[PDB]
Amino acid sequence: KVPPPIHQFSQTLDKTTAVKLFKLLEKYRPESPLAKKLRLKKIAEAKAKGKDVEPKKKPSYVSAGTNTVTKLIEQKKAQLVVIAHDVDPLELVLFLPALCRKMGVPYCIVKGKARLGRLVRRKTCTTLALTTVDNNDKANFGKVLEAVKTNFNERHEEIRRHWGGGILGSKSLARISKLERAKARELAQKQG
Amino acid sequence: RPVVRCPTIRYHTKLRAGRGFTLEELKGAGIGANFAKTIGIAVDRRRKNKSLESRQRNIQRLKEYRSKLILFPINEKKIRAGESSLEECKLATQLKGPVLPIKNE
Amino acid sequence: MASKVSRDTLYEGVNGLLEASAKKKRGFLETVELQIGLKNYDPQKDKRFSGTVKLKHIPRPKMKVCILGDQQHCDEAKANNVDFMDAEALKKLNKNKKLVKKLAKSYDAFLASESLIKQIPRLLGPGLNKAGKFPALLSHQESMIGKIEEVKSTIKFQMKKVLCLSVAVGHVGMKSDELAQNVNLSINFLVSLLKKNWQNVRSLHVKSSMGPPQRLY
Amino acid sequence: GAYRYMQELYRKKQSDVMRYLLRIRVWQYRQLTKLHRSPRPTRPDKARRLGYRAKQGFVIYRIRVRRGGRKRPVPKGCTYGKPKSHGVNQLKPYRGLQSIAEERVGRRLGGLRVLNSYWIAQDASYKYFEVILIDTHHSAIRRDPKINWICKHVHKHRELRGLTSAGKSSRGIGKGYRYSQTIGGSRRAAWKRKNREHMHRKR
Amino acid sequence: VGHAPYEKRTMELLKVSKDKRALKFLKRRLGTHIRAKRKREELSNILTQLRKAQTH
RNA sequence: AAUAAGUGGGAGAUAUUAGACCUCGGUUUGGUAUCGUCAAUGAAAUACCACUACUCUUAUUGUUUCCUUACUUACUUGAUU
RNA sequence: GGCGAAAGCGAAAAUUUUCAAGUAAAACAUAAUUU
RNA sequence: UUAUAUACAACCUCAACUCAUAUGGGACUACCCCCUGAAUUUAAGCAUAUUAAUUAGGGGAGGAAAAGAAACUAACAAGGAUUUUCUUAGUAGCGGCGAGCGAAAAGAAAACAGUUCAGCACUAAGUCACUUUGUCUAUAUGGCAAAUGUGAGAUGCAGUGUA
Repeated sequence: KVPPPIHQFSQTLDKTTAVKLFKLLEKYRPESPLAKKLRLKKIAEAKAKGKDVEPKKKPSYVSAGTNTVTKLIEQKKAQLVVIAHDVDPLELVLFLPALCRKMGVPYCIVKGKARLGRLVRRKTCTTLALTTVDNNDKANFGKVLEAVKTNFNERHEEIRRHWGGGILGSKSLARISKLERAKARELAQKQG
Repeated sequence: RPVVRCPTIRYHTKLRAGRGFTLEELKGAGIGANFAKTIGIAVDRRRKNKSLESRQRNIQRLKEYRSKLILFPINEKKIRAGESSLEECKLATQLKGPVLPIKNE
Repeated sequence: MASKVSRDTLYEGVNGLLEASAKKKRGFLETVELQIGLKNYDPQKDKRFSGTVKLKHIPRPKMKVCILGDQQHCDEAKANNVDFMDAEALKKLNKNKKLVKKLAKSYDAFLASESLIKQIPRLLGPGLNKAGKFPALLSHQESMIGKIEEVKSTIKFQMKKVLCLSVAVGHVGMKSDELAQNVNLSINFLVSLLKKNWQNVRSLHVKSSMGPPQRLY
Repeated sequence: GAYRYMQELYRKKQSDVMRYLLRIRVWQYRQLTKLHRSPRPTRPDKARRLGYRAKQGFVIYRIRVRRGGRKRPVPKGCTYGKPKSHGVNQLKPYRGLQSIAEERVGRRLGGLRVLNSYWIAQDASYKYFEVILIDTHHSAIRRDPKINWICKHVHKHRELRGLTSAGKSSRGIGKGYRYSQTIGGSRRAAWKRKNREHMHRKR
Repeated sequence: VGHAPYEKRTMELLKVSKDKRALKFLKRRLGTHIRAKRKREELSNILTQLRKAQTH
């Protein structure tokens, strides 16, 4: 019996909609490093003589790092939070979904703690909370956030109330089911 | 070394030689903390001196100094030092005398 | 098994007194009957639940008092329309009846003269402990200033030996903005007569003469 | 910041959350030996709060000690001399386990210093701490001068000489008058200081 | 995190169940008579937030 | 009126009815009413209306040196390459 | 593997990823093998 | 992708290497540091006291070591980091109230040097280290860029900010 803040992991939103969640994230990788380098070396030669302040357009992507994220949740600038579940220990991510009902912001959980770190060029990442509200991905934004509502955020009001968990398993359960299968074979002739 | 007035009823008289220097006195006396530190004050940031005349007691003792303090220039344009540079120690003092009096009781 | 017009368990704050004026579901007059669920307030000792609260609005208690006067009760009492008698109704208050549709114990609270005290347990005493309307000496009985306050809603409550309470204080047919200053001053006038009070009771009970008991915090 | 939350949840031990996250974690933590290296500090944030960053490479070593008293090594019927000196089966050691659990790194590991420590869990047959070692001559650590302090020669092996967390606290160190000896330097270098007679040049 | 079970075991005790010994059950527990009085009333702060918000 | 838990408020409530008004019940007015506040007179003035709670009673999530029984993954005990 | 404040242990260390010697060998931990 | 039926890609715990590249047990000990803690002796005997928080005690350092920037004092007309000396003082209490033990702020003297970590907001990892190729030289486990070649690094690096 793991206490019913778990299972907040790992009932995790079947992967047919989850692959669409990553398709927003394909546009919101933080920075390619040469593209980071080609952006900052243009400061060195062009905008050192250009004296322009407009054409940067700091592109909004999804933020990483746990110590980044829990500012962005509490300052109410975040839009969607993805936290991993294959995680250590729990204390970086245990209390974190509980914030989201009290802070109203829709969140979600994902399978696979490496896949958030596959694209961000780090190793393992565990904390990706989204801020982007742009019109190019505003169309597919609304339908996926309605899906995580009842699965994660409206589920969040009854998830602690219903979990015993920790089934016995499994060969002993066969012997557990053996006697009731035995005694039902006997119960057919008692009242008969 | 500014401090006065040794603790208990054994002493309502004497005054030990100055380990405190009362940060909260200093803003009421024209300083200027870290500038006074490389002057040399023994500026120490932990004493919270409780009495107004003991606040005043070092205040005059501050202004006893800082005037005979001869202000050697840093950029040697000497526009902002700003007491003097013509009172340079070869011209004026070069004393290096020890005793540093504590008003002698 | 509680009622809607008389709440029992649900404890409101300061804004939950506005609907208590709706207890007038009748059309006739109903006298509100206070009661308290008391703890460790034993009546057989000197703790006698007997006094007077001074409700600054008039809830019109139907007050008739025989004013026993010996040159001190009715001299300044013409400002409050006293009966102006010479303390001679005591000779007919017991052992006989006055007239048709009248009893011999026909009041709620009684006043006595200061020099007419030893008669009060002897000739009228044994006929009034059977009524329980016995006037005491601590129930605002001096009749120097106790005349203008007589129509200004004076009550007298006698403590029962079965641990109950039902005495007339006023009514509920008027506005609850009157009752905002009625209960919040009468119970503040109840802290001073009760003893050792910091937190010894959990709630108040308030009941009308034809209604179920409501409960306030 | 998440860390001030996750310390605030670290304290609330006697839960069903932390205890039955200790309960899985504790007898996970025993089929491994008395020593094995790990990559990652189980508490991160109390591997933080301890003078700690995470460059290459601030290693973490699990360690157990045997959770008990200490019995005095004399064979089978105890000490000679005096009845001030009989009693064994309840005698108690002095240095706490949180400074024994860094000697039992510093000599088995011949290569590294010792920085701080923090407990994790406790059950009846071990208490069992972590050790935040520091590398000494990774050619990074010379040019990392906010933690340059520990690789002067006089700070190495700070498990014996008692200047870790607990080994500081073990010898009775502070000021003032709950500590008034020990004051003469270390601890009982008091009790060679004050008995030191000064037969003057000129009395 | 739920409750630390002495607070919960006394949460039953501060319902009606003999507050005085329940208070001394904390000073037996924690226990210093300066520290226990804060941990006494902390339970009632939970209990005064869950007298009518405790419905559903 | 007994048999008023008791004891005090109360010095008539409530119900009914048509009328008044409302879309209407109803409240009110007056008539009537098992009793009664009143009288019947004593230990409580019984109508009207009670906080309380037990003789206890049906039911609920009770901590229990609780007892007894299964469970097994913690742990203890071996076996085999 | 273990325990001891450490030195070291009046010790059938039989538990210690592979704690295999390996073997002319084959993909796809070379095969049953070696405590 | 796990009827225990295949790949690939990560991750996670985790190996093996006559790999690369480098750090450590040891000697001494007077002084110093954390350790373990005995005894004749004194009480006219002895058992708690004492020898003593002591000789072996051994594991650790150095030209310093530990302490040190108070979770202190004192209670006053206040003081103010740590260490040693004079005195506090053979006084306060601990004591088979036996023998005997035993400090201390406060007073004056040398010297004087104050400040980084953790953690809100600090607000584009802006970080750090190898590698190779050159700059620059030098008996440097070296200074400048670069390929942005790795990897470390968000499970958080940096700057500003601390009883």
